Amino acid sequence: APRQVLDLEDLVFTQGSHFMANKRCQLPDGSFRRQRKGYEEVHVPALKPKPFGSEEQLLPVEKLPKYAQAGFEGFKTLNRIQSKLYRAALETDENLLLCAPTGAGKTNVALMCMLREIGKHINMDGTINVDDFKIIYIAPMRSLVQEMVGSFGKRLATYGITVAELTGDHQLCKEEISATQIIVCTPEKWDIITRKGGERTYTQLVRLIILDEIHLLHDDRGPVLEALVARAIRNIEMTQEDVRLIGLSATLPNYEDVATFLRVDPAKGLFYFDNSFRPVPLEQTYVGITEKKAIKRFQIMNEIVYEKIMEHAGKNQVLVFVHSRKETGKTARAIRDMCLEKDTLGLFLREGSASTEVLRTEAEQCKNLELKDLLPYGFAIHHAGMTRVDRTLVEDLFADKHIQVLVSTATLAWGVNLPAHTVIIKGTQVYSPEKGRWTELGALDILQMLGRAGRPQYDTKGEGILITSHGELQYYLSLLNQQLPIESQMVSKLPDMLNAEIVLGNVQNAKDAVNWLGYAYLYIRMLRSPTLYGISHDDLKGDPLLDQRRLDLVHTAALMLDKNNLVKYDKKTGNFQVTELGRIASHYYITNDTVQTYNQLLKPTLSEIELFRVFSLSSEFKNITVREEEKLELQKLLERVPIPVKESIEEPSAKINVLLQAFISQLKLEGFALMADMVYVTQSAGRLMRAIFEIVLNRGWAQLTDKTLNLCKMIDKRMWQSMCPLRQFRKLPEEVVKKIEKKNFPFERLYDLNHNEIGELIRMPKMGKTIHKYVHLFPKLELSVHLQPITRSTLKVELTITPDFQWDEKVHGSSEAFWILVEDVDSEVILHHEYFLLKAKYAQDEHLITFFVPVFEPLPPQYFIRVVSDRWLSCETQLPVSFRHLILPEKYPPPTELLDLQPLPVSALRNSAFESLYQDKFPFFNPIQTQVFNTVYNSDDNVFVGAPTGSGKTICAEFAILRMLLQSSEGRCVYITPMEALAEQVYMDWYEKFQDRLNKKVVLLTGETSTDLKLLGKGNIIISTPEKWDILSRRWKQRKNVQNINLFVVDEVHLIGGENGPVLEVICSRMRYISSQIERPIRIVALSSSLSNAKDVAHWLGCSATSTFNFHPNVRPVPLELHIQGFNISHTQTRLLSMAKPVYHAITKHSPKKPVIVFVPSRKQTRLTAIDILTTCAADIQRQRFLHCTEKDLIPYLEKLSDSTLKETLLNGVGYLHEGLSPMERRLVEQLFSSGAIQVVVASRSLCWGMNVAAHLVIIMDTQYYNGKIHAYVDYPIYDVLQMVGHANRPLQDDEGRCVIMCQGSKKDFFKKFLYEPLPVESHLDHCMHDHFNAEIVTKTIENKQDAVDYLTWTFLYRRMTQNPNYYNLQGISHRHLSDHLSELVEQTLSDLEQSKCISIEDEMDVAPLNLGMIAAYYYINYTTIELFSMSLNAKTKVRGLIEIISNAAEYENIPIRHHEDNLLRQLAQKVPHKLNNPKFNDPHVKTNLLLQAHLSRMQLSAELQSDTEEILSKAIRLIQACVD
Amino acid sequence: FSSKTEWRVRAISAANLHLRTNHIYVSSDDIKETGYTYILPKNVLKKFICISDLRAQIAGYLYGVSPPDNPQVKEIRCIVMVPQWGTHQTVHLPGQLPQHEYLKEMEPLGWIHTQPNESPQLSPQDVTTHAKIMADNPSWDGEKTIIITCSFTPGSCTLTAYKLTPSGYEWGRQNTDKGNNPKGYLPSHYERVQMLLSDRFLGFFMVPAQSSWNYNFMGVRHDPNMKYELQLANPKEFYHEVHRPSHFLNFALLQEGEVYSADREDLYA
Repeated sequence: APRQVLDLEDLVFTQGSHFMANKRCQLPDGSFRRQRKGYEEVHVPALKPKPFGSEEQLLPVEKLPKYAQAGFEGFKTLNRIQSKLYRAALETDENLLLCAPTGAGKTNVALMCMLREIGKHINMDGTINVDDFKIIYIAPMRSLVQEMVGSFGKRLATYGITVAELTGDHQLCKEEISATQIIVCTPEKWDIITRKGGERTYTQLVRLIILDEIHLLHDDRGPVLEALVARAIRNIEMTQEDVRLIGLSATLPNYEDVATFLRVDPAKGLFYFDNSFRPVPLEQTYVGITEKKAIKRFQIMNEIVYEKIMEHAGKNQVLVFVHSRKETGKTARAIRDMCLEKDTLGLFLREGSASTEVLRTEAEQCKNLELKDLLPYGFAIHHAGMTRVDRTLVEDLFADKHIQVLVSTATLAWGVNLPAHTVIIKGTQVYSPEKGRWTELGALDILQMLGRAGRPQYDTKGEGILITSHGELQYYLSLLNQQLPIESQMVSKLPDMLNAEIVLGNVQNAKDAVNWLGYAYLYIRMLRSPTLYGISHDDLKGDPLLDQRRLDLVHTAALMLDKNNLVKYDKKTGNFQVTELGRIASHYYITNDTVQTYNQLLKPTLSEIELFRVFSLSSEFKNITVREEEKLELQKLLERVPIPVKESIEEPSAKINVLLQAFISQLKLEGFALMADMVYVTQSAGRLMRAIFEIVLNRGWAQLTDKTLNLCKMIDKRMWQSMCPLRQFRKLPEEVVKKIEKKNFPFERLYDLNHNEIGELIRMPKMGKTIHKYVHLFPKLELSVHLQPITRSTLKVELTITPDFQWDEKVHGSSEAFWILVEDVDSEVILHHEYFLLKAKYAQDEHLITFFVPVFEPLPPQYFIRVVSDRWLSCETQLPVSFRHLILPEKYPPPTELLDLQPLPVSALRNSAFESLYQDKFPFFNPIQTQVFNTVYNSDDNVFVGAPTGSGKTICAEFAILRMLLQSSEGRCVYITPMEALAEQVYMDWYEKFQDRLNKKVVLLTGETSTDLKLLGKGNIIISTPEKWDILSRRWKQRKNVQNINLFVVDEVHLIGGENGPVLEVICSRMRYISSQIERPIRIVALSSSLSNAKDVAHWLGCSATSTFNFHPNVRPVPLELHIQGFNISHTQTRLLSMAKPVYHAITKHSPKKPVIVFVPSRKQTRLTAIDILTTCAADIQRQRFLHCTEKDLIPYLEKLSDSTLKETLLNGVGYLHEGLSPMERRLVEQLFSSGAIQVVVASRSLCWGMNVAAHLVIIMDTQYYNGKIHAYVDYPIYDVLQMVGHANRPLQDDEGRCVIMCQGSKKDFFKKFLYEPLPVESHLDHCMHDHFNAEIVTKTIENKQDAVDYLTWTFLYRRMTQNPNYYNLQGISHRHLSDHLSELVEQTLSDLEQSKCISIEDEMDVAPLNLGMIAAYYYINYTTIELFSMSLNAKTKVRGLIEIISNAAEYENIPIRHHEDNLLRQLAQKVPHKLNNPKFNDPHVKTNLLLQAHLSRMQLSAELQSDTEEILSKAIRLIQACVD
Repeated sequence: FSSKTEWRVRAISAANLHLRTNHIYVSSDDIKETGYTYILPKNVLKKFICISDLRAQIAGYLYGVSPPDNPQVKEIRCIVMVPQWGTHQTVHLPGQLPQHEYLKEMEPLGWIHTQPNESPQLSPQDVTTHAKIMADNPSWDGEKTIIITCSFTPGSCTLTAYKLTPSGYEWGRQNTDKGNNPKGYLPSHYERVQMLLSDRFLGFFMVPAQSSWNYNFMGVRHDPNMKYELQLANPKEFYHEVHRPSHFLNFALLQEGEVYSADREDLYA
């Protein structure tokens, strides 16, 4: 029902984890209250372990699992709780919730729960090896993270599985985090990594989520913990797959609430054990001070300290906890003043002088810090600050039984297990920079420092002193007991959590928002106690479901995210729309209030002073203020920076700016409040800068994003840009760097000297070579790039980024990251950016990125592309592009407008005897035929036709074919397409349309010489392909049966502008001159797509212009509903990870009840995509809606298969396609997708070409693909995109056809632009020359340079190179420039031909073919490959040379290499017949000789490689015969 | 220059330098119309205005050509900024010229700098600095090379343009006294050249390879003849961190300064 807005601020309980929602506490057994002078003490007796039950026996590490007995070095028998839990903890995936107090080793229970997953992955001669499973252990503290990292590394090394802290950058530590097994981290940290996308690969490889200190749900950051809990449970349920939750929580109530939250079985899965399981019986003096008086409180507390240390001054160890660093040693030496104003009475904690190691006490005297002044006496401290190994030597000193009294900080208690005979928390008051003011210290620290008052070994009956506030006193007793529920903190967090859930896709509608609440501990909390959670029993009983409370709460967060514009969520339906600002807030864990404020303030050219200003505008520290006393040094900080804070007055923002700039110049402060302030602002500066610059680069402010990136670099590397990047190599001397900068020896001219003249700069010649090491290790790159225009609005620019320095995995690591930016006239308008990374293997190696850059209607001088290291500051390199000599192409005039033609019926052609196969399919003609009939059928001249794929040029060329047949019975049409399987699609259609009806032989030739010689000229219609019609008819003059052909159809013509075009285009021009010779022209049917330069095709074909009817793709039989979906996730791993659910969304949104063609980038991956679609439409709980018919009638297609995935996928009606699948499988799959019982086909990238079965909505996913030559990905061709999209064709019934494509952020612009805009075709015969040159030279058509240039004079280059001079490499527009280019052309072609010694170049005039080129052209082989033959092969070789040479031809050099295929070929040639020397398995020739030998011995391989093998034999025999020749 | 507080009041003004650029007025006045007419792409004026400073004289060399079949228009498609140190009313640069790949097919059109303050005539320092650049480099021809001065007007950016006359070449070639009113300075040296804005084209900027353009912080790191390479990249803002080293490298802080306040929460990651 309609939503009602709320006020949710006061509905939080501030002071979380110190709230103590329980108002009354329960005393322990022997507890009482003692009254002193203004301060009270609670005397609390200690707890007793449970009474020993009969046959209740702990476990030894022997009578636990025999396998997991590894790593158990250092333990003899299992501790009571671990032995009470181990059986269930290991024997099944039953999830665990442990309830106990500190001192048991809950780490040891989680360790058994993890040995469960260990024993889940095993083998005999193979190990626990971590290529199977991953798990995660999460605790909220990074001190404990380092501790458990050191511990988990050593302990779980004995299984060989590496565990590490998940502390790396998302892309910097992803390759190395893929090699690691189960890891350790924090709740918020793991949440950040997953919401960023680092977990997108580790998920579904994850079995065990262990959570230590799980009671932290009551904490401040609890929203991350609980949101992640919800994520785990919901996605596990949404997938129907499980993940185990093994949590260990302090003894407290709400155990069953959290058990329903963890979905663990409290039946046999949970546990209960109160504080009596704590090792050392903890007797507690919880004494508070009740007065307000502050100057007197700073004495009264010291007095309680004095008396408590008088209590310990005997045989004991007193460990004091305080909330600062210098207090460790300031309360110390005050105990010195105490025992020394006691007149050395109460001092001398020993028996006497030489007693108690006074010799060691004096012998270890001089130390790092001011510890010495006390350490001569019996007082000491602890903290991380003093030195590096100082806290080590203090903790081990106390463990060596000599430190009777130590005072220290919360980190020293969080750290290593340094226990105490008695501990005392003093004051319990912390100054929170997160709260900006006084806060009762956290409860996890309470438990942590309270488990060190008394030890398992060193102390028996723990004495625990808490000197505190007599307000929070009773709460401190409820904390000494297990009285508190584990409350959730949702209310303050809600809006960012909900926005982020929608930003990743876990809430599509406010429906799914209520679904987010229905799985959270918050709604579960209120399901226990809405009376506690602000919803009365009256409303809660009138609305049981709490879906009312979910509608109230969730809707308010939605409205707030709307008000800040980080969401776009219409109130009507419940659904939402996300933005880049919201994405930055989610990805950096930022709030959308100050995020939207910054978005509103930051303008285009807002200065760097403005950037640090809107940074001080971070309302995460909205409680930042001015310190009254510290306002004196605040101005000092306002004086020492170059970029002044003067824009304001001494105030909160002034504090932000000045503290930040000081701590950025690495300033220290005397005041501790100010120190923590700077610390906090600079530590949140990470997220501030990251989100700011993220939205900036997503927007396109060029110099502004540069300035913000510089600010982020200064925040990251803790230093500014005018201070050398040299300070990023830390083993390097400050004085060295300073002398290099004194005389600024530029960062440019530093390798201009050698390590003699390098050290000549600052005259330090014992350090010059190390300096050069640092220089050459700082990643530094060069690059080269080529720009050639497509049209005045498009210029394609390919950049190879090379490194001019060397990398080391101790400096650059496993990867290098640097952003390159293509920018316009004033470095303010940003064209497009690429975030390029040098891999581990790819260091020093050229990386190629190409881009088509804008310049529509332009006469401007140039553009830039700056490539600067992301991580490294002041590390860059510029890529200019100057357009002095850049000229435009010719702009295309508008296309021939689609006239108004009344629909033509099949009664147009009066030959019903021919229309017999036409009247049956379609009643009416499409606009293309209705316009082009009067040019094609009732006309006999050549014709050029542009129309989009899916329009029907089939009937256009059929009109001409039937016309020529009616002219003469046997008169022949040579139809040729650029694709073999698509020409076979033409075969299987046209042969059945014509020969069974018209009796005329219609066939499709093949590569075989004699076969074609007998077949061709015998039939009426002959189907051919590019090489098919090149190799043959290269013998044209004596080729009689090709000479008597009536007409020629070039179908799919604009293929010329792509690869494998020059072959067909050469056939076109050659056959043209042949028709000129034949004295009877052969009508030329050019049938292709929407063409910009269709006029050039028309000129190359010689057809009339008032008959040449060219249309744009906008005139297509069915229009395209066009949708494009970007990707700002660079790595295809997380990209394809989150490409699944939005695919289903756009499917159901475009056309829910229609067929779906899911073009997937792999034959391997379409199963993955359709399966994930099934498991997510399982979330869309309506299963098998893509199945429209019954299970039992579909069975006879299931009885004829093997593959086990198709069973389920097609029984649910989605299904996928592949190459190795059965031929009858492909046929039956087309059958099911056509009949529409399985209204979906998930199809490989390679399948759309010869695909005659269309779909309803076409969606392309991952428009790139992976090739092993660059060992990387490359984007799809324009005709290929058009094909995979237009293979949605539904003209008979549907009113539209739909094309949606998910592309990368890089390719978004060119993809959107050239989807519907017109595509040209240009010259590549100038690129590939020697083929036709050698062949026609032997065939005696190319007999002189004059005839060569004459063939160049009827070519396609002749038009294209002059029409578009940027790609022609000639800057000239005239006939003299055409002369220079043509001279260069024939000269260099026959030049290389005579250079390889393949032909005869006589007197410098004549050109004739000799033996080498003769055999090459004959065998239809490469002239380069033939020179490789001639100059590798000799008389000495056996098949040992034959195999190497035969695979070393270019005839197979287009062959591919697949994902991690280099292990395959190497581990195959391991035992294959013939090996190689230092070979590559990324090598085409090594791979091809390997497959040749493999097949010659006939070993068992995969069909994926046997297809390659058969293809290799298809071009092997010809090469081998030419080799014998 | 105070370098400490006039430093930051000037920089916090320099924080706003991008509001300037979208308010322009041009010197509309008498044209002799047989001298060249210069084409300004608004982008380079965007960058010029933004990266400058509110006192320090900052300048650059112009690069561009004449179009085919109509020389009388000289379109400037390149603004180069050089190492330097400027005054508040005169900018001093190295003598030696920019030359580079994209610099091949263009000639130097002259040079363009900023001006805090206004007057409707050319500085004697302007005429003489250019006449002494032309005293050495005949690549600068008399009927080809200009000076454009960009006054920062209240709510506007104004750009006055001049070319030198041969008599101005004469007095500048002579000039020894560069004072604010040298003897023999008069109208008789300068002449205003035709300039206009045009939205048809985007050009590029230029910056030294081993430096940035702004040494105004480093008047000792500058020289009369000191040589330089070039590259294609953006100038850094006048008050950029990079040429702002000693204010940011003024570091006298110690390790023990963290030993206090030794509570070490991260609570995140």
